Amino acid sequence: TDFLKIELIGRDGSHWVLSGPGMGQQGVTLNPNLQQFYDAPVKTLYVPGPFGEEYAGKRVQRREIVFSVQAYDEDPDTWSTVDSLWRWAWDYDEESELRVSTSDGTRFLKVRLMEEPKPYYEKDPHITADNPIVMTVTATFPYWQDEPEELIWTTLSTEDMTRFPVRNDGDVPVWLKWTLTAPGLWILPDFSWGNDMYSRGREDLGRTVAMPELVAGEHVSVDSDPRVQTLIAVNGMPTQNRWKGNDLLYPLMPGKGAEIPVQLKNAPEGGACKLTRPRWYSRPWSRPGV
Amino acid sequence: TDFLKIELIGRDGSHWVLSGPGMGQQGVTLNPNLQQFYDAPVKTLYVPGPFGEEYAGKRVQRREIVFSVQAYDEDPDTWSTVDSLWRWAWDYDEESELRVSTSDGTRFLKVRLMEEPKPYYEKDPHITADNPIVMTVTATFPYWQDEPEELIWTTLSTEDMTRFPVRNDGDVPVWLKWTLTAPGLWILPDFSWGNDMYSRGREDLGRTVAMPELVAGEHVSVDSDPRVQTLIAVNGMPTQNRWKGNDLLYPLMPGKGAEIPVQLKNAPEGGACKLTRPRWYSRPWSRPGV
Amino acid sequence: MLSTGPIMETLTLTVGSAFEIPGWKLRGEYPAGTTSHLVFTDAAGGTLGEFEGTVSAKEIHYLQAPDDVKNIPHGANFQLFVTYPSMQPQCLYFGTAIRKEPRYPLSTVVSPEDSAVQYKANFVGQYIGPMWKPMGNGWGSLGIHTHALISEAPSMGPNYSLFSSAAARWLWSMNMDSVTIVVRVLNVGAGKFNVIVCADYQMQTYLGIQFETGISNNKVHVITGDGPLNWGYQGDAVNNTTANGDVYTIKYNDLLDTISCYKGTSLTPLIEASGLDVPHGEGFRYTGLAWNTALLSPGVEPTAWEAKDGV
Amino acid sequence: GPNYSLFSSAAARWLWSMNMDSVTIVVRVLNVGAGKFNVIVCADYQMQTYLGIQFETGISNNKVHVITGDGPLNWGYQGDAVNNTTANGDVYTIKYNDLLDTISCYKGTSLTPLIEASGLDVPHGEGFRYTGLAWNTALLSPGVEPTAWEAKDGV
Amino acid sequence: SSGGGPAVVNNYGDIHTANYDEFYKGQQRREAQQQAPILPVR
Amino acid sequence: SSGGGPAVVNNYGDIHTANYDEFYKGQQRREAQQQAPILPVR
Repeated sequence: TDFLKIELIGRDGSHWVLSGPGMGQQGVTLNPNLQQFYDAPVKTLYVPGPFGEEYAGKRVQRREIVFSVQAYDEDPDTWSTVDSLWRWAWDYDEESELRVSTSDGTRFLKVRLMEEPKPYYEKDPHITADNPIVMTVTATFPYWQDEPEELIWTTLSTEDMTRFPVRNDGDVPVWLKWTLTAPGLWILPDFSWGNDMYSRGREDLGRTVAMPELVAGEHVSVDSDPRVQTLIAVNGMPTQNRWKGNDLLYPLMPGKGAEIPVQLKNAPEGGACKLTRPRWYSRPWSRPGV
Repeated sequence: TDFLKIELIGRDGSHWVLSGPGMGQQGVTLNPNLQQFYDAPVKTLYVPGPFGEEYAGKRVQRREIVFSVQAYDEDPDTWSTVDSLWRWAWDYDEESELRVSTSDGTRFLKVRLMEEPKPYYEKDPHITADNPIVMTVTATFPYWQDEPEELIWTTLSTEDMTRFPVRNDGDVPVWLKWTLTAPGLWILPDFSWGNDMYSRGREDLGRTVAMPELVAGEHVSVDSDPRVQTLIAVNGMPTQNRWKGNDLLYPLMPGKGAEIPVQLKNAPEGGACKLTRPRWYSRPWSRPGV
Repeated sequence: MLSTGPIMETLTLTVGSAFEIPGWKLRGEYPAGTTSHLVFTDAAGGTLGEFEGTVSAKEIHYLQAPDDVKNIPHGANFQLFVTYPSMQPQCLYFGTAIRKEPRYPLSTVVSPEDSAVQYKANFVGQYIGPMWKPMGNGWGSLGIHTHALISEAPSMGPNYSLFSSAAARWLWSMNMDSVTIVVRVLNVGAGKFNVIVCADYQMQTYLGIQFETGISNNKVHVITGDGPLNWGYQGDAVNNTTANGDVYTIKYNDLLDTISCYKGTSLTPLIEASGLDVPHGEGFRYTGLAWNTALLSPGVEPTAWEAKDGV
Repeated sequence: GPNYSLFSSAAARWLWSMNMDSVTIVVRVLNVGAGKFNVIVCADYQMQTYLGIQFETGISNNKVHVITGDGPLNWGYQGDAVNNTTANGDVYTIKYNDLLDTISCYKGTSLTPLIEASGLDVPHGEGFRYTGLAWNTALLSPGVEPTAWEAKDGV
Repeated sequence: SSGGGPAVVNNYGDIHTANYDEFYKGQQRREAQQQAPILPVR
Repeated sequence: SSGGGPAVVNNYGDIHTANYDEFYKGQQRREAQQQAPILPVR
């Protein structure tokens, strides 16, 4: 249909249109009955309680998409070329993009081969030159993504301050990344946005964390994502040792946003701050919510 | 049918009529074969005995409701809007209301997503614009409930007494809630109602327990249900710390009712009390039980 | 089913649209003088609407202006009665009114960020409480002093068993940049007492009014933050002799960018400063107090503290 | 202000409503010409009946009035007029106090009421808690207009 | 659907796929956590 | 044929027929082999 378009960007940069307008132009179409494709798999925890069991939280699970494609062509030789190209588009170690475009925009999913593909029918594939490949791909990051938003603030002053406009339009919290130049002392916002997972949802409404003083050449990447270390110095110096136990604890809660304040002090040559805000969704398409 | 109406009030405040008069106006109808919807799941316990096994008691279990809805519209774009709104009407962390209205009144169940919804058919849903969403919701509190019955008694005397008419017309025992002003010493009833759970059924027929002497500004809520702490002050004072291990032990058993007495002493201003009696039921509809 | 009964039905309402029930839906045979009325009530039974139908020979027609139904909420329960001449009313339909219209949740709901706050503290219980976070000298740096020798209420100050200076940050933040602080204070010795507004999370930068008292140093300063225990004087000082039980109002007006202090019930600022280079906005709405004395005895300390959004 | 390309007098209402009768409105304004600027308190959902404080800037009418509204763009005056000159960046605080049934306007930092009125006959309570602004100019150029506006519930 | 298949096998608990090796190792780890600090250094 | 039946149940491992008493006795025997020669004779 023209309302929904599905593409694959392979690990080698190949572009395939599996469904929607222009489907099958590269020889591969998408078969029905694809699972764990729309909603992000979330498991809920329950603990014993007075009236049965009590809700104890949720955990999101990695996506396991089992889907079939059909590689077709008129002649067996060119069909074999198409099938080989489709196989070359995938890998186990490196991920490839699965992009869904609808009236709500384009959202992609990084998927990798979970196991070996199951190709062809029971007979010789060159007989039909039109054969199905069963793909069991997995999404380690289970959220459909849009391109993250990047904001740059450069100042020539020794001490300055800026307001970064930030807003989570998705249905899941997101973790911000900062790229801070050196030298200089930065103060970054760690607003709770009312999130109360450290029992400080109201106490940390306007929380700001002061990064350790940066010496020349110690440009830092400050990522709030739990998957990566918060402070990473580009030159390898241990900069988290001068941080005295302080950390960025809170993500950007859905439906929340403001002009978060970023402060720079003691910067003999100014400074540059880059804010990257991811745009994560649990569905390939959804209307905006607020 | 006009004998039964089923509505959903989502976590966002949206209102849907799945079944009954006016069903499908918002685009979503209720498919047949919904399970664990009527009777509260209860498992009984048995110990070994000379004649096989002996009854040991019962425990009520949380509801694991599995039901399908059908989202429909004439055009795929409006269908997409309807599907997105239906998805927005649900969550894992917070519960949406599910109301059933019959000649017995309206009873609501609070339900949350137990796992990710399973939407659409094998092919893309824009072909049909009429697709089913299978939903596995859960009720942590498994009893259907109505709006609780509330009574208020205020006084100006230093010492006073009152009688509250109370009657459980439902299927299951209910736990009373009290709101008591301060200052003043309250004596609240904890009648056994003949319940032999502690082997004190008629020893505790007229049991009354004295709350600790409340200081000025320390208005308390005394909720007898086991889900929540019994005594909680509104000024944050640790009231139950002054209660020497006393507690309210007995729910209002079904079919039981009386004029329970409330006593107030040492109240220079003269305080007020409020009694809340929940109306819990094990079934969406049932004739009143004497 | 021996007796006649109503049919559970539903009504549809829309904002800006005329509520109308077509005649062919309310069909039947109606003699002359028959009257139909529709009653809308709420969860408590209170009648929130009543309308009269246009009963004809064979149809009943309802048509009301949108302003007549704009007050009827979704979930309000209706009851439609028909009344034949020389007879009691007979309910034909009953049910619920659903609203088929765009839904505006943000109009009805009010976010916690969009709410003026008002905080109060009196220290009469002789305990610090969980709402004050010590600053500068760490945990346990605050204390309560009774002042039982004079007829005065307890006041908060530094823990003079360990420190001679301290700060306290009110645990929660304000929701507006403009803020009003009202402090009833006692002057029992020499010292400096700072009322701090527009503070950050760690009270590194803030505006403040400093009341300094001493042998010959009774004055009021406007200070900026250099840390919870350090400050910088802005502008000139104003002489002010603080007495026991004196009430001072520190108002910061954001649109005027002006922090002023009024003594007692004076309509003119005792002190005033404008255009200070201090960050303002989200993350810069915490408030607090600070004390600094040369000797290990109370100086100027607040018996009563109050804060409110806006000026 | 008004879009002077096709309009001269224009009124605006805040989308949301106050939750209590008493209210405070802090407005920072500019005087780039001659005209009238009304801060509107206790209005209905159509701004038919309301209290207001009107700042008039002109050659001979550099004044402030207390106004009672008859429609969003038509109003009448109550009481005298207090002389007042408005400069760029002037901050005015219009407080309606329900306990005293009074409407007052203060200028700058001083707490003395620049203008005051009491006992005015307007409805209050639910449905009359809407605030707003109004601009009325004879010419097609900006007069006195707000650069900053803030509302707080209660006084 | 769920009632009467793998979804009730999950209620049954460790009837289908479940190994003894990690269960024994976990029991040993719990006992080691309990007893290791109080075991003498000699 | 093999994939999807008992031939993959074998890959699953000890999901179907597998006994607890024999596994426990084997673990006890391994521990006894480990610890018996170092236990004292007293």
